[PDB]
Amino acid sequence: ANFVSWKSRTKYTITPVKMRKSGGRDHTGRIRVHGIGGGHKQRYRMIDFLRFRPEETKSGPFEEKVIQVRYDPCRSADIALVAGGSRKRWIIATENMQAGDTILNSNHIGRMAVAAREGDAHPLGALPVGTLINNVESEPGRGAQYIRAAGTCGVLLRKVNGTAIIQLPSKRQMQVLETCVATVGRVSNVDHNKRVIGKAGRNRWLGKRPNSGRWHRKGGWAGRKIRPLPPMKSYVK
Amino acid sequence: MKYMVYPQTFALNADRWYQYFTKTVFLSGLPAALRAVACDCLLQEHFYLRRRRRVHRYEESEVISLPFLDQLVSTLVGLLSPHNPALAAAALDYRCPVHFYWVRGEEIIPRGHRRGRIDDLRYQIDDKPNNQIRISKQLAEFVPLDYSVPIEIPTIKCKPDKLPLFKRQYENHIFVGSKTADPCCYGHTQFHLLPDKLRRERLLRQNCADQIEVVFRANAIASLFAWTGAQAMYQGFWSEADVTRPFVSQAVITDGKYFSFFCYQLNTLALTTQADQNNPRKNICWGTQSKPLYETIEDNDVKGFNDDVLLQIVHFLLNRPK
Amino acid sequence: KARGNEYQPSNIKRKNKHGWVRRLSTPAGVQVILRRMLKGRKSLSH
Amino acid sequence: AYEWGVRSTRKSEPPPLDRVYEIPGLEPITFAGKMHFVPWLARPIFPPWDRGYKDPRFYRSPPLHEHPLYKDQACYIFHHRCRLLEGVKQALWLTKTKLIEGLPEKVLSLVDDPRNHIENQDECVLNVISHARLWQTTEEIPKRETYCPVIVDNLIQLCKSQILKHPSLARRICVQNSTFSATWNRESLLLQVRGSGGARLSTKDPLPTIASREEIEATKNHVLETFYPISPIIDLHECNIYDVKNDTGFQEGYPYPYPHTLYLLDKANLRPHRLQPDQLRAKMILFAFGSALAQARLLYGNDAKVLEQPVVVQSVGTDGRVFHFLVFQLNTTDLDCNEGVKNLAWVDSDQLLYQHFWCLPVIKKRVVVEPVGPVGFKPETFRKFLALYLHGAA
Amino acid sequence: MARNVVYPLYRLGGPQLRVFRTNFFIQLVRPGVAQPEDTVQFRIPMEMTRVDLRNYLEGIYNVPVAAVRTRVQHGSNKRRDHRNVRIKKPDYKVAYVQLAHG
Amino acid sequence: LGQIYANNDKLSKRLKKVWKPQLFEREFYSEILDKKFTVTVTMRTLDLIDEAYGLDFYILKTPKEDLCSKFGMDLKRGMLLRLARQDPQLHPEDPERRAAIYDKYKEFAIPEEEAEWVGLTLEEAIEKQRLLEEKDPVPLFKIYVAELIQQLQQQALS
Amino acid sequence: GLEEFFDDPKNWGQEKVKSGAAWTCQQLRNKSNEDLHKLWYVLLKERNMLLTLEQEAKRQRLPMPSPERLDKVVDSMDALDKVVQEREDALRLLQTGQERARPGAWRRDIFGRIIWHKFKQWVIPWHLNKRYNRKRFFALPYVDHFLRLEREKRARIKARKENLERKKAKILLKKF
Amino acid sequence: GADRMSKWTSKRGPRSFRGRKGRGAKGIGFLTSGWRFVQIKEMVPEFVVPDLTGFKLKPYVSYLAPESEETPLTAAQLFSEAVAPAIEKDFKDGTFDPDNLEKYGFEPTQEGKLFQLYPRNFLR
RNA sequence: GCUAAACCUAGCCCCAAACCCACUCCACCUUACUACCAGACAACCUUAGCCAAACCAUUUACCCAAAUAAAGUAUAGGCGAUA
RNA sequence: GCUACCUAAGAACAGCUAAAAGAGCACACCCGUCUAUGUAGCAAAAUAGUGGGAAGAUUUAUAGGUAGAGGCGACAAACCUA
RNA sequence: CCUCCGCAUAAGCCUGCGUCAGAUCACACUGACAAUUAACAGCCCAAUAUCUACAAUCAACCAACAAGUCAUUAUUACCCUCACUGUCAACCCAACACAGGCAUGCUCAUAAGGAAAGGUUAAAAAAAGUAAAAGGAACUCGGCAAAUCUUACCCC
Ligand SMILES: [Mg+2]
Ligand SMILES: [Mg+2]
Ligand SMILES: [Mg+2]
Ligand SMILES: [Mg+2]
Ligand SMILES: [Mg+2]
Ligand SMILES: [Mg+2]
Ligand SMILES: [Mg+2]
Ligand SMILES: [Mg+2]
Ligand SMILES: [Mg+2]
Ligand SMILES: [Mg+2]
Ligand SMILES: [Mg+2]
Ligand SMILES: [Mg+2]
Ligand SMILES: [Mg+2]
Ligand SMILES: [Mg+2]
Ligand SMILES: [Mg+2]
Ligand SMILES: [Mg+2]
Ligand SMILES: [Mg+2]
Ligand SMILES: [Mg+2]
Ligand SMILES: [Mg+2]
Ligand SMILES: [Mg+2]
Repeated sequence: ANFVSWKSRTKYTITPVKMRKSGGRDHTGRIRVHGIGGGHKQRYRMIDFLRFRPEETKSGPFEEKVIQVRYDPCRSADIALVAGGSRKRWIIATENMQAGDTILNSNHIGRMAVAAREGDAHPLGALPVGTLINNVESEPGRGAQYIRAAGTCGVLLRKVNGTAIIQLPSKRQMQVLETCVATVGRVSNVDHNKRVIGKAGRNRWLGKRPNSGRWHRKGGWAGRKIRPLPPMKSYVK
Repeated sequence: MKYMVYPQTFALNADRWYQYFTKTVFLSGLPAALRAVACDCLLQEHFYLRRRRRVHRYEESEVISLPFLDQLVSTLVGLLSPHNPALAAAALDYRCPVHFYWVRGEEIIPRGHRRGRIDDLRYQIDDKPNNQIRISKQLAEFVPLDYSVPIEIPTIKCKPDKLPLFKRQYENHIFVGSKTADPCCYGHTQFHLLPDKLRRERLLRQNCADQIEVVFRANAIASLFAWTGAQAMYQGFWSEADVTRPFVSQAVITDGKYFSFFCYQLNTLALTTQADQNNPRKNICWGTQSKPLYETIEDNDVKGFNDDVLLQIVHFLLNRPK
Repeated sequence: KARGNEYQPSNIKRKNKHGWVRRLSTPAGVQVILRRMLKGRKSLSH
Repeated sequence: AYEWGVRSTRKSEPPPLDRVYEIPGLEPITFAGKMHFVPWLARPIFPPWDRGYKDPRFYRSPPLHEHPLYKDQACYIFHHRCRLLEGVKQALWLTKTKLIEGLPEKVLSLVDDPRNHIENQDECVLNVISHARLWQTTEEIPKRETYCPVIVDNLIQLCKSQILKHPSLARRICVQNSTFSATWNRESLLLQVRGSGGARLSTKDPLPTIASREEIEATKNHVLETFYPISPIIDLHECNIYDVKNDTGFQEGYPYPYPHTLYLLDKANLRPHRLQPDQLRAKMILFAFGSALAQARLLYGNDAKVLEQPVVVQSVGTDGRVFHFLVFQLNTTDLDCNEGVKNLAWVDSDQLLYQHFWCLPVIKKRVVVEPVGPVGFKPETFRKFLALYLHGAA
Repeated sequence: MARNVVYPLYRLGGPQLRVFRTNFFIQLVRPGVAQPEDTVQFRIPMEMTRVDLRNYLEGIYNVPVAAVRTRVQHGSNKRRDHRNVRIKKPDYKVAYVQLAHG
Repeated sequence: LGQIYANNDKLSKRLKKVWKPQLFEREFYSEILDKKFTVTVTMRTLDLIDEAYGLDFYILKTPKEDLCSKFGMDLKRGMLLRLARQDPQLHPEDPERRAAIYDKYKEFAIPEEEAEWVGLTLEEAIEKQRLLEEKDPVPLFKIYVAELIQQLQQQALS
Repeated sequence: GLEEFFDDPKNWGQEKVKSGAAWTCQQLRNKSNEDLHKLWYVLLKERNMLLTLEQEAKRQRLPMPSPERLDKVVDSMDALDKVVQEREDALRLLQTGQERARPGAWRRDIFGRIIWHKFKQWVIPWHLNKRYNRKRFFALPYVDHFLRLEREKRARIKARKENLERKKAKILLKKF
Repeated sequence: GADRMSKWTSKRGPRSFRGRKGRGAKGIGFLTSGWRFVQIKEMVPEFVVPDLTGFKLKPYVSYLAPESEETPLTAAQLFSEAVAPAIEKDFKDGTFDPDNLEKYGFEPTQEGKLFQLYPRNFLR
């Protein structure tokens, strides 16, 4: 096969970039994932998952105006066009993010905790114990990989040493350094799990090919399994 | 399948062939502030307007000569609207199409499953004059319907396809520049700029001095026959119900420097074989040889402004309906 | 339905599929051309 | 952070170097002498190559810092494709301008008088609309890229038909393909306006001033509005390779040197490619400022001063259905500070000429609901168009 | 122009491509169909350009030439010999030269 | 690459087995060439170098069939040429060390003409010979000028 | 003009037009370069006339008056080409010592045959040329068996030709 | 199936295939902008045709001509008939410098020449 | 008496001997048989199975460096087939 | 180059109901329920009539991809050149 | 008298009902001689950086969801021309002058395009229709077919 990935662009932009679907096929052309194929043509709106990203030639905490809250085909969350200085970028909208707003991106860890306003990005050492948090990093400066889907929130449960422990939406505890940045609140579209597809055709519009007709006998894996909760996952060496 | 006819053509003696296809007799001749404004129009596009991009000479006929022509038409229509009160209500168009479709003559299909069968020879002129002024009332009639003209139309002993002419099958359009619901259906003066392929310099390099006037005449005959026949068919005249009054229109064709002036009079649309079996009406096209408007434009001044070429532009535009 | 019309010709496909450059692009295709020169064929590729 | 561009799309490193190049004293044996690659010999190190001669179709430009007009300070450039985030008030900050709602009473009064109207005016403008939107081409529904300049040209000619009544419309011309340039400082920021596209109503007579010197000095108390956190230069090309020269667009001695009305068109067939109304008004404001500044710098020098003779430039901006009208008065060229005399701009925004056009009959339930033609005509909008056209000669 | 010879590459700013002894050989052919009075029909090689037929006729024969058009005429491959192997009638170039000066 | 019998049992399955060496990346210093080399080696090469008392001794004593390395034989050629030319680039400022390390390995000194071809494969040797025998052609003008002059010398003698 | 594409009008339909001997290569060697250039154009105009006449003879289904004229003009220009090429070859061999005008090299191929690659003219060098580096001037080790089979076929054909040679000789000695 | 025995010409294949293949005429220019063709005069072959007024050589030779033995011209003959007089007449006078053969005609390099014999840069 | 029938020569087979084949011009790895442009990728891995063992599962001759002879011997091998 | 599924960028869908539709009637178009004819046939699966769908998980043109110890499958052990 | 065709483009094919001469269902076969002419179509473009949130649907109102097909600027570089190629036919894929397959635009209603009967007779059996007294599913596995145009209900 000849499969070049569309993920080729090297410069951040807010322009929607033309994507190329895969069909569930690898770079060898063979199916690796079953069930993927043929939805509506979708364009990619690049998301900046690093909220504390000062503009070139600037240094510290900075504010950005929320201009638009838009629909994203590529995720289950809404996205927010925000702008500060001479830069516009896409971020993940919080639950009550409205257009014309002002949000703060901060890197300051004070002696006191801050009154956590929803939508604002603060360090986990600046956040109070018990704050509903979204978009968290595992290392300082890695960017947000966790708590990103719609309506998802995690909880700051304990600030100990230079570490901040959190509850991930699978109810799993995760320990990181306090200098990691986390947005406050819940991700938008909190009723996304109450959507009704209603239609096999709507699933094909979302790009989900139907399930296989072959009957499979259930195995030993199949019954209900009450496992203990996994131990806390640490990213602090 | 119809022959595409291009008024602005590279083919030699296309005036004679177009005279056959349209049944036209060509007859040589015709049936201070203005100077300052014309010289301003030339020097605005040649010296003053600072151009960011270097103008290559392949682009000159589209960057310099075209804006000079429609600026000149706009200014000389606005300034002569006092003297001619119809030019105030006239409709000035910039690069609008003028289509005409007609049938003239028969052939017998030479090969294939349709061999031996009568086929009409259909032609379609597709034109886009640079400017065109369309009045709401028809102009006067130059010469009377049933004029004589002991001159005789050219004939060809050869298929129309030999003067490079090709066939295609597309939409048959008959348009004057606007639709049939436009109140301004009649035509006044058309303004044409010959393209960069058909320049005097190239037509001297390719041993076609004889054909400098040919392309002027051919563009005139094809363009004015197309616009004037379109007007007649907008009034509801065709080959089996011919024109009861003569339809006229004039045209200035230019290369940027040299200008020629033409007047056409459609007296017939009966160009098919059955309608032209005993038709004595012949369409007429009067015209003049090309003349330079200026000599050279040296920095900030026109050397050889010929006020006669302008007085002819002024008189054409000063033609009015009765 | 009725069979036999399985060849739907397309010159781009016939040159991309069984042409000289594809043949030389694989070593096995090189041996296909070598096998045909040894047999003495007048049409080594398409 | 996440970095854009995946490894499989990023170009690969060359193969690791043959070990014979690390063994000192050895002359490696390569395929350079065979003039063709061989898989069983060392890969040579070819020296860098240059053509030596200049081939225009294979040119390679110098690095950006080695360009002659390269400056370490940034000049922020507004051109015809800049779309301001904050729009009108960003333009007002960038041009040091006070906005006044509506057009001047001097202008709206030139047509309040009823001998300055056109004969059968409403039907003539309806014919212009119908020709632009229905009768223009062989296509059933003409597109915006055709109908918008057609409607503007035909409105200009319909207004130009009043040379019977006013024999001072003969000192005008409508220039296309004209480009102006103007550069100014603004809170230690270097801004440039490169104005291109549209029509320039060029006249021999300067437009008369609108506000008295008492109103001009009364502008010294309006604080320009700021829009934190947005930088005043959010959507202007940050250029580093630029020149600073004023340009009216016309070499010296042009017969029609004064800007009267800039005609700006939003012709794009697609709504994302069309400007929002606020952005279009902002573009008109900065273009009128650029023309006025270029005139002031041409005639009065590169000095910074409150202008003894203010410079008036108008602009009409449209997409073919909605119109906006602007009159701009340059009262100063001392712009680096936000305090003192401000410029003035009278804006009549969002003036419909017609609500809708039906190019085909609307036949619902076999009865013609909507007839063909314009829906919701506004002769007040046309009267404002004529007033701006007859400003200066009526 | 010439057949079956390598042409020297031209780099911008270089000498004129000059041929001294051309191996281009043409035939004046009677037209099969009716043609205008200014048209002369030729059979020319496949590698001869209309710019070079004009230059050839104006340099060697001093014929003023106004227009040149060319087409490629296909020869039949339908005919078969006694071995059922198709015999190819060749392909040639036809050129229509419209004379100058009337 | 070989086969085996399941559990040392000839009446069991014959299966395919590949036995690979333990490969170690390590750095070596060559005294003759004065350069550190990072080479993937086996624990065998390490002892074979310990028994040789040095990397240079291992390279210069071990022949091709036991070196089993194009890198090893190119190293042997470079080392053997630095020795043949008494290269004054080995420690250029310090000829006493240069002489001492050259005297330590004097026993492997071969002529330079027989050292330029050590470790060359046949394709590299064919290219070497072609490059040294290239010889752009001489003009027959010069040839016939020499001929005319020799015959005119004979005529001038007569 | 075109009257030079046709013959003399008094020769039209004369069923035989006499001629003269074709130019011999030694006579063309006696003449100089400029005269050989002019004679090339004289012979070129004659060949164009003769080819025109032969095509019109085919058109009218009549014999060409004398085809030996066309054959002899082709021989004359072949001899002229030979003379000019010999003069250039002699000067090239004198001045550069190279025996061919176009550069080239003996190279191998993707098929294992040894070929005379004639060089092409390029503006960029070969290491930067795309298409040139796509071409393979080397045979990978799967070509040697086909080379051996090709040699064996050539040996099977030669042995056949030489056995028949001897069989034919014995049949001749049987008759005589 | 398709015909794989006839010659592949530009008459076969789709539009793109037909326009991209030609018939072997050499190029006389390049393509730029809107598929616009720029003809370069120096890439157009110029026919160097001599004056034929006063020329005594006709296309055929008279049959009353003496037969001549064929003698292909060699580099030895060219040396003996072109530069050998100069070299002999300069040696007998005694002014042959064996380093300046450039005066006798020798071209050291073929670069800088308009008609280079190797590699050949001139048409027939 | 129709259809027919007859026919000796193309050539071929096995050996012997002997080391076989590549630049008229031009074109040809791109869609080969294409005058003419910024690249670069690059070769090396034990055959297996039919079959025989009257199934099959370890096993089951495959030129490897002039004849002969030692010798179907020593050896090997579900100590069987066989080697 | 058939077909199964996919990628890229395309195209088509009259009229009526209701205007909300993997909505109904209904062409073109896609399929193939039932019957008759045909059964070395027009056809190595067709014809005539009758039918299912026909703005949709639709139909379809072009180029590309996945290859046999495999691929692909809304599982018929379907389809991967009669 | 039929017209469910047709005329173009695309794809495919590659001289395959043009002229002359000639033989042996009924007279598109063989050889020769000719022809398709560019404006339609193909064949495109200097670099580096930089820019590009606001569907389409008559785009207006209006409602959406599955969230979409069309945009630059700055600074260097840049003189020159109308080359090359496709263009025919009764045609392609199905072994065939095959009742099959075959994309798009117009005409879809004809100005294009075509012919169901070699001549006769008028038996059976068979095919395709049309009409049929009285009856009206009695037929048959079954209202299959045909004709009408039509109710209610199980199981899945
Ligand atoms: Mg979404
Ligand atoms: Mg998705
Ligand atoms: Mg499921
Ligand atoms: Mg299931
Ligand atoms: Mg067995
Ligand atoms: Mg047995
Ligand atoms: Mg439906
Ligand atoms: Mg339905
Ligand atoms: Mg399926
Ligand atoms: Mg099942
Ligand atoms: Mg089953
Ligand atoms: Mg074109
Ligand atoms: Mg045709
Ligand atoms: Mg008919
Ligand atoms: Mg019949
Ligand atoms: Mg019968
Ligand atoms: Mg009955
Ligand atoms: Mg009943
Ligand atoms: Mg019964
Ligand atoms: Mg039934």
